[PDB]
Order: sequence, then structure tokens, then C-alpha cells
Amino acid sequence: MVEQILAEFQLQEEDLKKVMRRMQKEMDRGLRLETHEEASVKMLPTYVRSTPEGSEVGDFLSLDLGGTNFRVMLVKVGEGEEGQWSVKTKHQMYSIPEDAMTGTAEMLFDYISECISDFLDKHQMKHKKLPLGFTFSFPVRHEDIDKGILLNWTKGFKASGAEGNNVVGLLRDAIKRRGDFEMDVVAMVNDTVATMISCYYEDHQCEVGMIVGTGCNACYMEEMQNVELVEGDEGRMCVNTEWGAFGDSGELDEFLLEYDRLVDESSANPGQQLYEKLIGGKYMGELVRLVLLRLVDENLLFHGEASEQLRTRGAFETRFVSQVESDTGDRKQIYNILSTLGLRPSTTDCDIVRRACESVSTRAAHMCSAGLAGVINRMRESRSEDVMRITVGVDGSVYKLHPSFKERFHASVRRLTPSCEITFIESEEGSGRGAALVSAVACKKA
Ligand SMILES: CS(=O)(=O)c1ccc(Oc2cc3nc(-c4ccccn4)[nH]c3cc2CN2C(=O)CCC2=O)cc1
Ligand SMILES: OC[C@H]1O[C@H](O)[C@H](O)[C@@H](O)[C@@H]1O
Ligand code: NA
Repeated sequence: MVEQILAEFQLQEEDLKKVMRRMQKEMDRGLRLETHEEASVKMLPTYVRSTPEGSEVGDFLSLDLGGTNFRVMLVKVGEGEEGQWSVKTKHQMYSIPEDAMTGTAEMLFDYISECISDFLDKHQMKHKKLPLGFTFSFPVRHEDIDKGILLNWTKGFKASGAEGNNVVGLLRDAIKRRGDFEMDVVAMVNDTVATMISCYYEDHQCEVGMIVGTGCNACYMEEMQNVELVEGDEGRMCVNTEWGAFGDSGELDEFLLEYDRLVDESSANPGQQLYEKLIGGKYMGELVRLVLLRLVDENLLFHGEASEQLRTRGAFETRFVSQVESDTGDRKQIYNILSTLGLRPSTTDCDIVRRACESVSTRAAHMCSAGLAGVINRMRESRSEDVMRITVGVDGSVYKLHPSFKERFHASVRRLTPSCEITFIESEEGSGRGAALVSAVACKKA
């Protein structure tokens, strides 16, 4: 029975409360000196602090590295009503070559600095020496707002000899070893951090950032006294939970399915990022693919016959998941996806594939809701407030564009967060505006 195979994806409320409590426990472990180093949830102080210690105005360069495409953009920051407006003015996107991303650090950052030029020249501006904000969507141990070493690549990145190294250095070398231009690199932030920062003008309650895109992560404003790895008890600092690695010490073992185990084993980073592998768009289409393969090996789908493409890793794209679940019921979208994959599905084949899609994506919404509710309830407790009103800034294609993910996600987080009133804001150019606003504050020292 297909329903019996799909039922393995369900999570009961008690399963979610369990996931939630365990996440809260790992978050606490990551923050404490005695456990931070062994912690699966690393809880990385980011050096982004509360209060407006003045902001510079003008134009800022923003880099965005964290997918196969790299982005360079210009953001103009200025003074006003609530404070500082920000707006992307010029933007250019760049694909990284196959052998550039598998090259070396020094090399990849050369392709990156090269790309900064194709943008600088192509916009009448190689002569400018701009402040630079770098959104870099990989786990970094910060020493400061402008200094921090990459702990490891995630999401299938692999450039050699980049791990263990100050990432801002690597970038300032490619800037020297280019002669071309001069840029001052003032801040490196995680994408979660940028997204939250980008909503803060519109909403001063925005103190969490969450990405549900290719990967899955969040950050939030922690009490400085709770942040044991930075001296000081005063104010708040932003903590990059890196919750993607929740489960890398076995915390999700009772939930993982044969599909999860296979995605993990054939991944670039086996044994790591296990929570993220349940949720992120890098993995969601692959999960459905494996579920489809299981259904077929059992003769419950495509009369037990799978195409060449269907048996290939990566072929069931995450965007297909989202398109399958947008089908209006006439099966046209489903049929056209499958047919392109060299399949000839029946009416019941289409409906099964839809069901497989719903199961994978519902489980990602719910699994993700437990992570966030854990963050929100911790913060409600830390701040000692009765009804906590909080805004979460959110970005990522899974959340923004999968037709039912956001609604299932919001319903499930609200269920797990009594006495919290959560406002969700989808960020508008969160990466670039976010890196720009941090930059503009980091430009009060210099
Ligand atoms: C004027 S305004 O009110 O429109 C306005 C003000 C700030 C804005 O972004 C920020 C930039 C920052 N740069 C640093 C930094 C940088 C270096 C060292 C230490 N700190 N910290 C920052 C905090 C924020 C805002 N911030 C919070 O305070 C809680 C959640 C959040 O996003 C956005 C709009
Ligand atoms: O892009 C979302 C997330 O992807 C992975 O989880 C990265 O390790 C993390 O830094 C990033 O925030
Ligand atoms: Na502290």
C-alpha cells in the first residue's frame, strides 16, 4: 500500500514537541563554554549587536556567495524616518564554473574578484573604493564582524583549502592579487543574519532570521550573558544557530528513514547537516525521487518500471516538487514533468507522485516548525515575557514559492508556541540590503 509507505513521513504533535525540546537542548549546549566545541548545534556568535551605534550613509558593495550563483550588487543606504533606508540600485549575477568551485579557495576567490570587476567596469565604477559587506552562507567561527574562519562547506561546496581559513582574508587577497580595484571589506554576515537585518527598519520586533532555501538555518538575538563565548553581559548579540547540523550527534536517529540515510550517504558531506537534509531544497527533490524508486521497485508506480532519468541522482528537481503540488487536479503539470523525465504516467501514477510530494514537503514544513518554535520559546523564556510578540524575517525558495509549505509551516509553529504572537516577513533583497546595513554600522569605527 502506497499510503503505508507514505505514512512513514508523518509526525505527530508529540514527535514535533520532542524534536523541539531536543533542539532547545542542543542550542543550550552550543552556547555554553563546556559544550560549545562538541555541540552539533554550534550557536556561532556573529558580532552583530543590538542598538543603533550610528549609521553611515551612501553606497555599499554587497557580495552574496552561498549557491552555484554568486551575486554582486550595490546598495544605497540613507537616513530618514525610522532610520536607515536601503535599496538595491545595481545588481549582477554570476554562475561559478564547475572546475572553479572544485578548484581551490585562492582560485575560487579569484573567479569571485574577477566577477566583481565584470560588474565594476560594466557599471562605470572600477575607480570607486566602496565599503564591502560579504553575505557568506556557510558556518563561520567569528573573532569579529570582519574576521572569521570557515568551519566547513555545506550544501555541496568543496573548494579545497578554504576550511580553517579566515574567509575575509581569502577575499582581500583576490582583491590585491587582481590590481584592478580596491574595496574595503567591513563585515561578513550569514544569510540568516542579513535577512533579519533587512526587515529591522520596517519592524523593530524582527529579531530572528530564517532561511528555507537550498539549505535550512536560522539566527536570533540572544542575551549577551547567555553568549558565553563573547565577554560581556550587556545587550544582545545575533547567534547563527547553524541548526542544519542538528542530528549530526544522533538526535534525529529515531526519525530518519531509509530515504534520509541514502541521501546522506551519497551526499558531498555524509553524516553532516542531517536536519537540513530533511528540509532544504538541495535535498527535497532527491528525497521524493527515492520515495518514487521505492514505490516502483514494489510495483506500485509506473507498473514497476522506472526511466533512465528517474534512476539518476539529482533528476527529480526540487522545483518539480513544488510544480507537482501546484497541479490543479487535471494532472497536466504532473504529466508534463513526468513525461520530460521519460515517463508515461497513468491517472493513478500522477496522483501517487503528488502524494509522494506532499509527504516529503509536509514533513519538511513540520520538521522546520519544530526548529523555529524551539528558538521562539527559548527567547520567550530568556526575555521573561508573558505574551511575546516577535517578527521572523524569512527568505528562501522552498518557503517563498512551494504552494503550501508556508501555510503548513506557520500553522505548525503557532501550535508549538503558546503565548507568542509571531509575524513573518519575507525579505526583499535581504542578502544585499542586510550586508549593506551591517556594513554601514561597521563604518562608524572607521
Ligand atoms: C536605523 S533603523 O532603526 O532603521 C535600523 C537600524 C539597524 C539596522 O540593522 C542593524 C545593523 C547592525 N549592525 C550591527 C553591528 C555591526 C558591527 C558591530 C556590531 N553591530 N548591529 C546591527 C543591528 C541592526 C538591527 N538589529 C537589531 O538591533 C536587532 C535585530 C536587528 O536587525 C537596520 C535598521
Ligand atoms: O543558506 C542556508 C544555510 O545553508 C547551510 O545551512 C549553511 O551551513 C548555513 O550557513 C546557511 O545559513
Ligand atoms: Na557574554
